Amino acid sequence: RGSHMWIGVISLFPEMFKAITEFGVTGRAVKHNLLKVECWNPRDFTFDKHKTVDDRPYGGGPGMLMMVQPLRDAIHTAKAAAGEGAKVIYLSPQGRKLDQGGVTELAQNQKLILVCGRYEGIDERLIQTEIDEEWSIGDYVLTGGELPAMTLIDAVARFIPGVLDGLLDCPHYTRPEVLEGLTVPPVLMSGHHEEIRKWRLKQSLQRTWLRRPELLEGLALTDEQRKLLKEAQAEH
Amino acid sequence: RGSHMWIGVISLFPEMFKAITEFGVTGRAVKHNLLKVECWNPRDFTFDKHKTVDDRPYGGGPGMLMMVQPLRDAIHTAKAAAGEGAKVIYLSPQGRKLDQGGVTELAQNQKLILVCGRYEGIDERLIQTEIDEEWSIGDYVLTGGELPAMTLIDAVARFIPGVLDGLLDCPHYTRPEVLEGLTVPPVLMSGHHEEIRKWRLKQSLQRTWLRRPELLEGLALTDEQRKLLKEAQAEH
Ligand SMILES: CC(C)(C)c1cccc(C(=O)NCC2(NC(=O)c3cccc4nocc34)CCCC2)c1
Ligand SMILES: CC(C)(C)c1cccc(C(=O)NCC2(NC(=O)c3cccc4nocc34)CCCC2)c1
Repeated sequence: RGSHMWIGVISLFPEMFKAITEFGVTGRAVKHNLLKVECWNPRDFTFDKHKTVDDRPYGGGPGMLMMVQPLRDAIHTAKAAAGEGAKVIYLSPQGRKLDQGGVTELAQNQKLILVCGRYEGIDERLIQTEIDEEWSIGDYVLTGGELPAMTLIDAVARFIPGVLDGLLDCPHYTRPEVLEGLTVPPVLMSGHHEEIRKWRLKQSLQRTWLRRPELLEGLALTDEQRKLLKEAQAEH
Repeated sequence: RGSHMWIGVISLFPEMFKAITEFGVTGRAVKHNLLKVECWNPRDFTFDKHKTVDDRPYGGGPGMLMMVQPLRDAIHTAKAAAGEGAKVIYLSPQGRKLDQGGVTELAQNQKLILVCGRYEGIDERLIQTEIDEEWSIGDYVLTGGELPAMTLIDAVARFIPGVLDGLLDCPHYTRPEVLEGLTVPPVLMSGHHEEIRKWRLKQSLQRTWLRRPELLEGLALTDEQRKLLKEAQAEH
C-alpha cells in the first residue's frame, strides 16, 4: 500500500533474528513482504585486524563496553538505509518499561532501528547523540539486548496491516470434555452463545482483578463490565 | 561437579532456540557442557496424517488453542527425561511477573521444563495437572512463548557455576575522551579510584531513584548508599 513495516537491527549476533524472521507469525509476515528486518553487525564496521568490538571503560573495572566507533557507524549506515524519520531505540535495562500501551505507540512508526547492547552496554554519550528512546522489557539481568529486541518486534508486528482486549484472558478449554477427571464448565458446552459471552467476560475481569489488578487502573469499564466485576468480587 | 543446569523446552518451533544455544554467553555455556537445552515438539506427538497441533475451544470463537494430547505427551516425555524433581513452568501472560528476585528463585532449580504456548494458549486444566508455576516476562501481547522462554533461560544461565547489583547501572563511558563534543566526567579520567567508586555508586542510586524508584522499596540501603542518595536527591 505500502504499509509494510521496516525494522533495522544493530546487533553483534544478527543470526539470532532468524528466530523471528524464519518462524511463526513474524516469519509468515517476512515471507509475505509485510515486514522487513535488516541487520547490521558492528563487527563489520571495525578497522583493526582482529575486528574488536568491546572497549575498556574510563574509570577502570571489569565491565567491558561496546566499542563506540563500530557501533556508531553501524547505526549511521542503518539510518542511511531507513531514510528520513526512523526512530532509533536502545533496548536498555534503564529504559521506559514496555507495556501494551507502549507497544501501540512504537507500532505507529513505519521505520524503527533497534540497537541491541552487549557487555555492560553502550557509552552514555551515544544515547544523547544517536538514541531517540530507551525501552526495557522487564527488570531482570540479561546478557544482551537481542532477545528484548525480538520480543519488541513480535509485539509490534501484530499492528502491521495484513497480519490478521487489554485484560487477561478468561480460562480456555478444548478437547477433551473430561481431562484427567476435570470437566469443562457446563456453560461452554451449553451452546447458548449469550451465556458464554457473559461468562467469558466475567472470568476475564476476575482474573485481571486477582492476578494483575493494575491493568484496571487505566480503564473506564463498560456498564456491563462493572456489573460483572462487582458480582465476581462478591462471589470471591 | 555436576552443577550443569538442564532445561527442557516444549515448543512448536524448537529451531528458534538456536538463538540461545549457538550464540553469545549461553552458546559458550552450551559448548562447555555447563547448560543443556533439550527441545520436544508437540508436532512429533501427534497421530493424525496432518500432524494437527491446534484445536477449537469449547464455547466457539476464532481463538484456537494448543491441542491437548500432543502437548501433554511432549511434557510427559520431557518429565521422563528429567527424572525426579523437575519444575514445569508455563510461560504465560497470566503468570507471576518475572523480576530479578524471581530469576534467582528459578535459578535454584537444577532441572526446569519450559512450556511455550502458541495460538491463544493451552487448556486451563493442563495448568492444574501439569504446570507447577506460571511466569510472565511483561504485560504485552506476543504471538508465542518461545521468546519469553529464551529470555528466562538467558537470565537464569548467569547463576550456573562456571559461567563467569540490583540497582540500575551508573553511566558508562569508553573511548573517545570527547565524542561529538561531549566529554567524559573528569572524575573518571582522574585516576583516583576512591573518588571513582563514590561517584559510580552515587550515580547508580540517582538513576534507580529517578527511573525505577520501586527497586529501592525492597532494600535496606547501606550507610554509604543512604548518604550518597540523600546528597543526590538534594542536588536535583
Ligand atoms: C534493571 C536491573 C535488573 C536492576 C539491571 C541492572 C543492571 C544491569 C542489568 C542488565 O541486565 N544489564 C545487562 C544488559 N541487559 C539488557 O540489555 C536488558 C536487561 C533487561 C531488560 C532489557 N530490555 O532491553 C534490554 C534489557 C544491558 C546491556 C547488555 C545486557 C539489569
Ligand atoms: C497481559 C495482556 C497484555 C493483557 C495480555 C492479555 C491477553 C493475551 C496476551 C497475550 O500476549 N497472549 C498471547 C500469548 N502471549 C504470551 O505467551 C506472553 C505474552 C506476554 C508475556 C509473556 N510471558 O510468557 C508468555 C507471555 C499467550 C499464548 C500465546 C502467546 C496478553
